Amino acid sequence: RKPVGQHSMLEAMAHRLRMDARLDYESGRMSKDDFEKAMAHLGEI
Amino acid sequence: AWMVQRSLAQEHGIETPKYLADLFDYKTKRFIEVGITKGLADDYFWKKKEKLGNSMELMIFSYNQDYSLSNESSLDEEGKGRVLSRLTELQAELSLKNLW
Amino acid sequence: MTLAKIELLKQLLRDNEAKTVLKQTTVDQYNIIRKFNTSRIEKNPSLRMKWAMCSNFPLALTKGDMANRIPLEYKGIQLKTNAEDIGTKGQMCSIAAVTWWNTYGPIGDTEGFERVYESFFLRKMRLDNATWGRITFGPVERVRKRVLLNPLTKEMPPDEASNVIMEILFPKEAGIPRESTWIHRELIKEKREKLKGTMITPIVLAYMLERELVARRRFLPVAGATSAEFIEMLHCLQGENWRQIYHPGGNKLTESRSQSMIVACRKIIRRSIVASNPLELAVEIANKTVIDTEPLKSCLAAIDGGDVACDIIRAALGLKIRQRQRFGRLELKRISGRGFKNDEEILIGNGTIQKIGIWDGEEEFHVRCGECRGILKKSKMKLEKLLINSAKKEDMRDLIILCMVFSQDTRMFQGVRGEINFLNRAGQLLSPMYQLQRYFLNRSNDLFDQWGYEESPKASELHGINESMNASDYTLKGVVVTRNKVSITKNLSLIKRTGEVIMGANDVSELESQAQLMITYDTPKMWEMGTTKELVQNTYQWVLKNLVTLKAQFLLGKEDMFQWDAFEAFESIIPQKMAGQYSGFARAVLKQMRDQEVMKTDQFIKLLPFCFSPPKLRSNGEPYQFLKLVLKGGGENFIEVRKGSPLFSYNPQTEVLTICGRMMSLKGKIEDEERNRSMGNAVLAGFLVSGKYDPDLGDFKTIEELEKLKPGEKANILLYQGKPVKVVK
RNA sequence: AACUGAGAAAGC
RNA sequence: AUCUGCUUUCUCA
Ligand SMILES: *O[C@H]1[C@@H](O)[C@H](n2cnc3c(N)ncnc32)O[C@@H]1COP(=O)(O)OP(=O)(O)OP(=O)(O)OC[C@H]1O[C@@H](n2c[n+](C)c3c(=O)[nH]c(N)nc32)[C@H](O)[C@@H]1O
Ligand SMILES: [Mg+2]
Repeated sequence: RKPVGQHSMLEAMAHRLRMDARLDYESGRMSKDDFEKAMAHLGEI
Repeated sequence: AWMVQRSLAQEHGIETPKYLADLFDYKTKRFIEVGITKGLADDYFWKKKEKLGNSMELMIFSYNQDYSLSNESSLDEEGKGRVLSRLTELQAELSLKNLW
Repeated sequence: MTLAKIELLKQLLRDNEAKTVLKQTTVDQYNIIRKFNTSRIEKNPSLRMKWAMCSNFPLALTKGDMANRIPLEYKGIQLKTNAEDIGTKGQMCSIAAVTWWNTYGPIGDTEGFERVYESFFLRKMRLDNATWGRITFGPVERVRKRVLLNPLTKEMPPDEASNVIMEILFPKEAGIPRESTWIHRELIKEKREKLKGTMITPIVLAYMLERELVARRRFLPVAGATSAEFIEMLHCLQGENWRQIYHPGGNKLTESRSQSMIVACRKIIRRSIVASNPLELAVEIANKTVIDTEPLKSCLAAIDGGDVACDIIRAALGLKIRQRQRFGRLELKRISGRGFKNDEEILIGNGTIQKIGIWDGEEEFHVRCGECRGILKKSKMKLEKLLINSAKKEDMRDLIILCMVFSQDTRMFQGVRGEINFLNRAGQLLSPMYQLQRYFLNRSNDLFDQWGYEESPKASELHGINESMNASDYTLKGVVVTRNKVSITKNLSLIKRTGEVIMGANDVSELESQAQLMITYDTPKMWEMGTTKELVQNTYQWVLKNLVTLKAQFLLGKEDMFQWDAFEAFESIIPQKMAGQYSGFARAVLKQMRDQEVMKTDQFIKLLPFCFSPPKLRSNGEPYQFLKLVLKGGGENFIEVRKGSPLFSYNPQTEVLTICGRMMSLKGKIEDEERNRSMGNAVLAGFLVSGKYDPDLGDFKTIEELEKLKPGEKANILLYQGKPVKVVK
């Protein structure tokens, strides 16, 4: 399905990755240190 | 916004709310709606419920200090007072400038 | 791999060009950059493939361990290219590499192939568990119809199927939860749980799901079988000259069985009415009729539905009549009533005049839809009353809408304000009532707006309702809500023991529609149930084969040669109104040819089949006169008395008879004097030739003028373009 | 330096 | 009662 949206691809990718990382952390898939690394990378992004 | 809503709903195993909400609470594992009115808060709360009913919690704030939260009291009164004061300040400034 | 994806995103943002591409490009514009291509693609893939196959390494490998399993060279055959150019170059392999993988490569798991291509496996199962009848060589009239390519168990509109696929495979980035996400929640959940343990590419799974759900409908030439299980074999089912009997495997929906049964009964009745003792012939044909793979009698017994034709055939066969009707989602049972259908130039709300089918007379139906029931009393284009029982809101609304459409209420017609198409893009006639039903099912607001509301009933039990599906103070006009053996005549008329006709052959719908399943007639005269062109061609072929005997009897006999089974079947496609006039005209022409020495063999063949029905001469005792004898079905199905016709043309030069596109030869059955013989004596009944075009007589006289001439009065007749003659009575 | 529209088919 | 996502090939225009 074609992705719609007037916002930047970077914005959509960053928000999607942030949500995925938060879900992985809450569900326990990702370790706490890995979640910290992900959050740092997203912040610098 | 819809991606965030659907991701949270799938993770917490709750049926997707049929309308886009305002916030999602992990502690409550639910959704929170914000409707900023100017008259009675209870009337607008009932209007929102008539279409939502039990989909998610509803929080109503009015510039006249009148408010209406959901059946669960989660936020402490400090934040509610701060929000009401902010709304009152905005309303007073708008009325002073003849913008209200 | 959320962390890995985030690291990849940071790495990509470390590149300025990629950074600006991601920042500037919007989500919608992604679809543009996904198609970015600096070098134009080549446009001769067949030549390119033939060129590449004659090379070393045309195929491209996928970097990984599996590509490493492929040896660099096998028995002196270099399967894959050398790996000394790894740097930002890529890898390639030969087709011999593919063959080596198929020969000695690792043995993988086939479950993914079974899952993804389950549709094709079901197709193969249907083919294998199928039986083939006999191939029949003869004319076949194929009609181009929009038919479903492949069978489906749950067919949904493309957007609904796309939403279902998004929910199943992409629950998170699915967007707004739509109506489809709810009404197909069970299927979505079942597919998600079934697909939970799968590592197949999501796009491949989406295409599998759409193949399972989305319906592919194409215009194809069909002949008596339009069910998808038959459409997938259409290539083997029949052609323009042959027909293969096919019995597909798998289970068939009873809706197709009912539709095919209705078509079969209608064909049987249409072929029987013209026959002498129609009841006997109808029973004989119905006892040898098979719907796909079951006899017609069993289908009639086991199907709780049908139409007038099905009831007539049931009575003829001894089964009870099920006076039931289907109008889409609405199922009705005729409690009592009587009405004769007519074509009326109904004016639609949007100023469209349509020849809609209108019924007249009081009629009461026990109606039902979904889980709701009711009683609908109606008259000509009016809903007298509709007493509905309490049920679900949506079911009740559907029942009310369908009953409104069925009653053909004038307000219902005036309630159409929008785009409604009663003619398909190919010009074929869509059913007007069903199109109105489809329009009103969705855009139902205007129907209730124009229907009008009256006071709700105050009776003990009767309480009315409104558009909200609640017992409101105001009810829909004529709508109320409440909480609470036959014999068949020779002519196929159903009569109660009292002596009242309840249904007759004349009440059978004249529509000729392709059967959903393949109807077979296990009788020697199975072509007599064919279409107009098939019947015409078969009758004329029979005439040609027996031409010698027919002509000998005509010269010797007087009236016994006009009665034959082939001509009886041919009569079934001549309209009853014109059948007698055609018989009189053709018989007069043939007798006038015989009595004189003018015997045009082509005209004898042309007019002989029409000499079956009892003559119906004019009030003065002289036969009617015709220029073309119009046959039932289609505008081009007619026989030209003088000129050639699409169904019948003669070429004297080659003596070749082109009937329905098939060329027979009269060489051998002809007299060389016939070519010199004049066509003017075999054109008008009771008219002979006297001379050439006479200016004194006047201009060519038309049929109306010709019929009014007196004996011995000459006139100008134009046999065809460039051929005028002078005829006398 | 392989365009436009329509139809069918295949692949993603 | 069937009508109400693109790419490539071939044909037609
Ligand atoms: O597929 C066609 C037809 O064969 C099929 N059909 C008709 N009846 C059934 C049943 N009972 N089961 C399964 N399929 C059925 O639907 C298509 C209808 O095509 P056609 O044969 O042209 O229909 P017809 O010419 O009879 O007119 P139509 O309006 O479609 O009605 C068909 C059916 O409904 C009866 N009917 C409709 N209306 C509005 C009626 C009415 O006002 N009064 C009475 N007494 N009957 C009405 C028709 O008579 C048929 O019974
Ligand atoms: Mg909002």
